[PDB]
Amino acid sequence: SFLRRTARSILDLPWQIVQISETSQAGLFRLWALVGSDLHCIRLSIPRVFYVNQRVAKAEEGASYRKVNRVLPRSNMVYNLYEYSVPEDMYQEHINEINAELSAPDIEGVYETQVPLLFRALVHSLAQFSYLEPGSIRHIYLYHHAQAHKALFGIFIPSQRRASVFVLDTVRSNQMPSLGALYSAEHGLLLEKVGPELLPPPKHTFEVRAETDLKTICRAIQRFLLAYKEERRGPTLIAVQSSWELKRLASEIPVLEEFPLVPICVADKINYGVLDWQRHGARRMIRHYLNLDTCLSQAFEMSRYFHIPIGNLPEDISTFGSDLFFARHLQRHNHLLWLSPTARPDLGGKEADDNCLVMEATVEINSSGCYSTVCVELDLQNLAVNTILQSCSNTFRILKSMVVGWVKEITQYHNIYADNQVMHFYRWLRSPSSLLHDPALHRTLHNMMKKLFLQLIAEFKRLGSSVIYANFNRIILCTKKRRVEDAIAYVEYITSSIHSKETFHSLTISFSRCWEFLLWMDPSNYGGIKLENNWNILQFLPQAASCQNYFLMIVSAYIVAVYHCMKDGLTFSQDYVANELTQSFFTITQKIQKKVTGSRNSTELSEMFPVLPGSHLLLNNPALEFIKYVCKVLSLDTNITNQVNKLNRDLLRLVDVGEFSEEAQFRDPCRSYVLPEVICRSCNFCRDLDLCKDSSFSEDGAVLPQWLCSNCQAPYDSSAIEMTLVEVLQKKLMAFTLQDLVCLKCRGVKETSMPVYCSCAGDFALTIHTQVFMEQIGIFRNIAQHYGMSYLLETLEWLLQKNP
Amino acid sequence: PDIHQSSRFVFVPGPEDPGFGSILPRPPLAESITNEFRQRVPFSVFTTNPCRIQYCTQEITVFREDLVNKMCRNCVRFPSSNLAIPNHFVKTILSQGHLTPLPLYVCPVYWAYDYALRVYPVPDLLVIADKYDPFTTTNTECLCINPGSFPRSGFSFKVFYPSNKTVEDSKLQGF
Repeated sequence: SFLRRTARSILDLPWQIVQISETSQAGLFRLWALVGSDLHCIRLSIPRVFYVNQRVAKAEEGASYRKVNRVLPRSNMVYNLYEYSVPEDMYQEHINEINAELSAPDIEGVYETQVPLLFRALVHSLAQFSYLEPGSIRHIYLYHHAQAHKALFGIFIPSQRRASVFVLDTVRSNQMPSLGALYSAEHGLLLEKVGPELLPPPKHTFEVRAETDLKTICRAIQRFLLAYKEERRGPTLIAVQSSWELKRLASEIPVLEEFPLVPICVADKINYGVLDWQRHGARRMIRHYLNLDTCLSQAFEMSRYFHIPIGNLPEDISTFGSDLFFARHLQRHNHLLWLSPTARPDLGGKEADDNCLVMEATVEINSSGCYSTVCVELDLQNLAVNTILQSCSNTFRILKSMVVGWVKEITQYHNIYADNQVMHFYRWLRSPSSLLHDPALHRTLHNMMKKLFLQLIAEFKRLGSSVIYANFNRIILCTKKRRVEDAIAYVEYITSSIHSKETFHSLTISFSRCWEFLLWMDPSNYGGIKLENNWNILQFLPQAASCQNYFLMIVSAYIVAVYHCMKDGLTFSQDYVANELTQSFFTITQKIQKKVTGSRNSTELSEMFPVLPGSHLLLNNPALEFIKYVCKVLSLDTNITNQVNKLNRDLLRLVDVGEFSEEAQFRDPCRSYVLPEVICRSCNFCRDLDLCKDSSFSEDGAVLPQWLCSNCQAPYDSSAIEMTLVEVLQKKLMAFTLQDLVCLKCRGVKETSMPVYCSCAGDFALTIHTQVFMEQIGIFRNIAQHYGMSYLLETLEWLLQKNP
Repeated sequence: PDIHQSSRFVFVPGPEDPGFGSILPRPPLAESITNEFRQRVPFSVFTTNPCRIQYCTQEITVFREDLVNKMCRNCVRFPSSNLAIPNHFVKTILSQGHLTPLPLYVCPVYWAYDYALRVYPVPDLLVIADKYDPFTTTNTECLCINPGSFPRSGFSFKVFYPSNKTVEDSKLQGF
């Protein structure tokens, strides 16, 4: 029975947590809540809802065919491809086993029936749950963190000067900063601001004691904490500041009351020598004592919006805010309370043809001439939350309502929960780990955001301007030839304001960084004056006979001469520099030819060239590659190709290699490959990453710092990227296996499986040709070889061995 | 010493395993995740799913790429119900003579190695270890068994005596 009989007019004793404890008994849980004292609790159970979807043919101890309108699983089943799917029928989860004769009377079919993964409120009285005030007043303070030889437990409370730090493998010694740096000699001013959630004043002078034995540490700490709690009022929480050792949130000795989610995530990944504490380790203990207030106030203000303070998921995936707000709104307009397998959707069987989208706009206008110069730059942010504002579909409307609510909860002065969660949308709709029919929502965002971005880029036309590059984060623009700041100001402010007005919000735009003259063909090929040269194809030329240096010399000379002509003016000078190149390029090519062909160390001149993870061409004769690369940049930095073609016909004949041969044609030396929308936990930002482009020789140790998130400089890690590449291989190979076949004569798709020829006499052919997969496997292999991805190499080697 | 020196510990990965996905016949998982087991337990193998065991005088097929509920949920007119379900399933798999008698998008297979999934000539034991409930049955003097989802099914492993040509319908909830 309940804790009290007169519960109809409910006693307003708000909860701190609900602790689901099915380990004890099936469906049992403990509810922990607040009286004037620090805690009280009661043991309770809820009817756990299966959507059995049948009481007629199969039945149990309840005919609960009640209130039939939750239609959204039946709508999610479009991926399962079934029709006329009316809403529901329901009963308790009575056992851990199905009625295998799956059926339904509302319409006959097969259904998931799983629903209640978490209890969120009682069924059999409930309060309004305003004035939740979930802060308990007294508790012990603790900390876990360790390196293997040098581990650190920490107990330190303001009520006492005694503290404790004791574990180490250096049995002959003791941890020295545990006195003179555990005492911070520093109290932070923000304690005065976030103080009143704590009963005693915070204080940070301490002294310590010690032990050394693996048998003794945990047992002794258990006895110590159980005795320490009796100094305070008996029943208490234990405010653990962090549990970075051993994942000691769950693996700790029994607490006898609540473990709260005070622990900070593992942000300070300190595994160095522990002797360096001074004020640094002090702050790791002391400012984290302020984080008792930070994390608790954060969780409490989150509970203002979805009523779970101390056992709440934020700082983790943090999806529960969106998920449970969306669920309770989909109860206001009754649709569903969602599933959450480790896989993505809320449904059973799947047709892989619809998954092919998961198995498999950002224009490069590549203006290497520079005309309406100004200084060319722009930047755009938070485009997803900006996207949803402009538009079964009632669930999509309710998603807009939720986003509108959160961005409205951004206050007119300062707020942090709403800000962090509005950017949580931005990463949530990108993360593959997200749930609740996740790929459909990702596809919906990408479709709508493509339309919004196309509107934004296209509507520049009414003001005099031009665009060089566009991506959802990065844009490059031009408008005028003098007074760069004033020229940029009118177009940027007017466009940003009217973008926002026309799209209900788009004003999250910024513009400041310098390129005052720029010839651009991606980072693959560009150069500009602020002189910066960033040519990726240059990295594929040899340094023998100074060919890289001569490339840089010719390109820089051309850029500087045209720039001097522009500045003197502030068209025709193209021809003057073409004549200067007609002399200099000839001389340089003669020089490098005579040198490199005279290099006696060359076993083959193909051996002369460098290798990078994007390398595929059979480069053979460095003067020819030099001419080809120089003439490519010259042919694209001006529309006047006549002198460049004359230079080609001159210097190719100087090399005595024929024009119109395949070796005379340019091809990109780098097989660029991009992993899009890589999410960073340092900043909650997402950006596109090229794995073949980078100069691996100069950053082989620092490849992952080089693979930084552009919002910051924090890395993306080899382990996650290797697993991602293996996953990409698997979904791609699935697409290959389940591909369609098309007849070569009439180009229609093969209708059924047994014929070897079409309805006509034509042969069938692959829609996904094998050489595409061989090329992408070679890309992945070179990536993995340059970055040491051995597990990906195992999968690649097997996939390469079972070949023709 | 005795189990370590006699018993063959053989592993046949399925969908929820690292490496290659739900594409048949399922290749073995990565060798870096097997070498440490192999070096101190030489009486062990890591191999494909399905897999074939030849005994001195019997032949056995092992397979677990789950399809019983798939068979039930896309019958042309209707499935055939009650405790007869496993018998109809083995009738289906034996008459079709192929471990995957269902479309490719429902159960992907490498095209050129589709012959490896054949159940013709009929094996002496057919072990289809689906997540479905465990069962035992026989047809055309072939034994056919599901050891079942052990955690759900009340800890019901199964053990087979080839020389005696028989199996135990065990339930280890009582251990």
